[PDB]
Amino acid sequence: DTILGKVDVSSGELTLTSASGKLTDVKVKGYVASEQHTSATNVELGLTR
Amino acid sequence: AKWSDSFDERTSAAGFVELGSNVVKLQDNDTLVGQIKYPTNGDGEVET
Repeated sequence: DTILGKVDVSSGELTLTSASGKLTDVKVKGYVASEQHTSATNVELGLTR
Repeated sequence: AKWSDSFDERTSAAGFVELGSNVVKLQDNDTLVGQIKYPTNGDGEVET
């Protein structure tokens, strides 16, 4: 057993472990919030004959 | 909290930093969290 404990700021994006850890690597599943309209998907049409 | 690179700021020695209102208390679901700015050098506020 080994407990993992972290804290991160959602604004500044600083992840940081704070409770324990004797490990080597961590894989995460974060994203980037579409609240501030930075990027999105465009659906511009197409046609051929 | 006494780090190795600490300063007491009550006596002029490397001692315990009294957490003045930046105390880490029990948050929700029974955990502590908090960043604290302790003075390292005596009269040089380098603030590790």
